[PDB]
Amino acid sequence: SKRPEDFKFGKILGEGSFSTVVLARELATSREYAIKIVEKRHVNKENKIPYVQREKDVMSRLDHPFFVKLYFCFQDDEKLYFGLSYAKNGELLKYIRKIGSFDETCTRFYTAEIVSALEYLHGKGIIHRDLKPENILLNEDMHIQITDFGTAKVLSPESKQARANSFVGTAQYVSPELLTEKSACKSSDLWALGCIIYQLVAGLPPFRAGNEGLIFAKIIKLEYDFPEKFFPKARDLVEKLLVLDATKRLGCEEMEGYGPLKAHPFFESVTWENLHQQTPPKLT
Ligand SMILES: Nc1ncnc2c1ncn2[C@@H]1O[C@H](COP(=O)(O)OP(=O)(O)OP(=O)(O)O)[C@@H](O)[C@H]1O
Repeated sequence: SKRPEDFKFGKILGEGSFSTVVLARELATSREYAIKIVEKRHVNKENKIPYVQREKDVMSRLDHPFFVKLYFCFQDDEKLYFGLSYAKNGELLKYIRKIGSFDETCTRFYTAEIVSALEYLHGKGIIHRDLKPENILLNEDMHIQITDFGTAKVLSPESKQARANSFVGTAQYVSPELLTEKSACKSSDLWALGCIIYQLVAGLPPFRAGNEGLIFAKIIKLEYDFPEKFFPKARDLVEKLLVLDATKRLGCEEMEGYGPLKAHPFFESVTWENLHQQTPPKLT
């Protein structure tokens, strides 16, 4: 229903091999959107149509403050256009790099937002499979906006599906079960969460190397260490997430879900109910 001429495009916000995200203003309303533009020729010439379809279908299911929102879709002869919420403050990763690591209050706040987001996503039967700081954006108010759903999976409720078979992810955050059993589950995202918490505190993710195979070897052996100063209750939480057996990670269905995870001592001072309306702590 909307058309390209309905917008004025400004700066490019990001580029992929077959997508470009542009900041746009809608003329009839003056609203700002990040519009993801997919060139049909390239996605066709690379057989990536399924990735585009997956991102659309998954995002259309999401209606929660901690996720990028898909507002509209349209196309023309050359391009698909997806109108998304604009996360003005960019990637969480940028802040980890700039400040080196997060203090305890900021680690707690942003970890709690990620946990709240995963609770919602997993409650909808969706696995992200590529959770990482690059994919956790920050809005103008400094709340999280999780993105990148082309490699997410909607588990079928009709078959009570628990495992997903596509090999997707990012080496530093990929779960041991995907490497060894060749499938992922919702608890695979809790493994990524453990890696992210570790990275917020220590400044680097826990399994790291200059070659992906080396990372895989350490993941499957649970070969990592904590720096000498690491907030102790955060270390305990990481140790309860970075567990090789995906049925034994705090937050997973076999461990009775998000209640016990939200009850962890690292979160004692968190008020879970209105996180998105709280003022985030300043990052410095
Ligand atoms: N909703 C948004 N608000 C602000 N910036 C965004 C938004 N969505 C994406 N970007 C920026 O655009 C860039 C590309 O995102 P896009 O979804 O086009 O591809 P990608 O998934 O990052 O690339 P690839 O598919 O190759 O992994 C990212 O660097 C991201 O920071």
